[PDB]
Amino acid sequence: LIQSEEYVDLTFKLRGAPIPLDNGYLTYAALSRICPPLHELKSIGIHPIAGIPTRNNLLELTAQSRLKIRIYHQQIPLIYPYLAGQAFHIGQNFYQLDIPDYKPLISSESVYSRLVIIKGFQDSTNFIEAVQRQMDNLGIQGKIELLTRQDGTPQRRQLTINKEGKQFKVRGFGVKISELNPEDSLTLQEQGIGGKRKMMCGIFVPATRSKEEEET
RNA sequence: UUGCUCAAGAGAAGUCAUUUAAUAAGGCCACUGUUAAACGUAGGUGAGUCGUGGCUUUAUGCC
Repeated sequence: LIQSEEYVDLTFKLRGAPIPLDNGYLTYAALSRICPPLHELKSIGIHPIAGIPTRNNLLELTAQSRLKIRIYHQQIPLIYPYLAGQAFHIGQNFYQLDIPDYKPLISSESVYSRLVIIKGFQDSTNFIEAVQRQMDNLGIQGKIELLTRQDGTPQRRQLTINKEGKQFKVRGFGVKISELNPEDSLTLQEQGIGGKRKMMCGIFVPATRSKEEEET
């Protein structure tokens, strides 16, 4: 019920060819090529693209699919002229961005993260204690829950970094966090958890997305 | 047993051979969608895969 200040969500309407579901490095590299200043930013995160799943491991862009960027509101003039109205290419297809819209950062009792990556922690217990430690670093109190598939197993996801010729394997979990109160909820949403925040992972969304991801 | 009782109009046959509905034609010439305005002030979101790889002190984050 509290709208966070100093942090907004720059949302660009996204359209183009069907896109891989594990975009990650693809989208980040395309934006970096379009926007050189995006590489050197620190407290910025890119939202997972919202669109229905298509065949293979691809993702199809809808009219409701939009590229959303979480950024300090004073740092917008550093990336706005490079992104607003410009076009970026993923592979061989051209994708166009229009004038973005600003969305305030709303507080929620229960927040959700698609994907949390912590270096060197692969098992569930070590991952959970690592996220507890990360909460302790930023002073947030809450209960950690892990998203589960239809079988109840904790969910794992993989991030593919195609740096140079070799391709890289970086993996993490998808958590659901509640019992946060609005102030700490906003603090967690702005700061995020884990690493690879610009890498389409580590950011937090309300728990409606948590249930939606739990569906499929 | 009925002006009745019985009682095949039956056998066979190509409507055939040949013929351009053809020669010619502009839906054409003309048209302003003219003229005027303070944004005043308050309407929201749909979804994967599975056991360390180049930097960085394990840390913890970058590619």
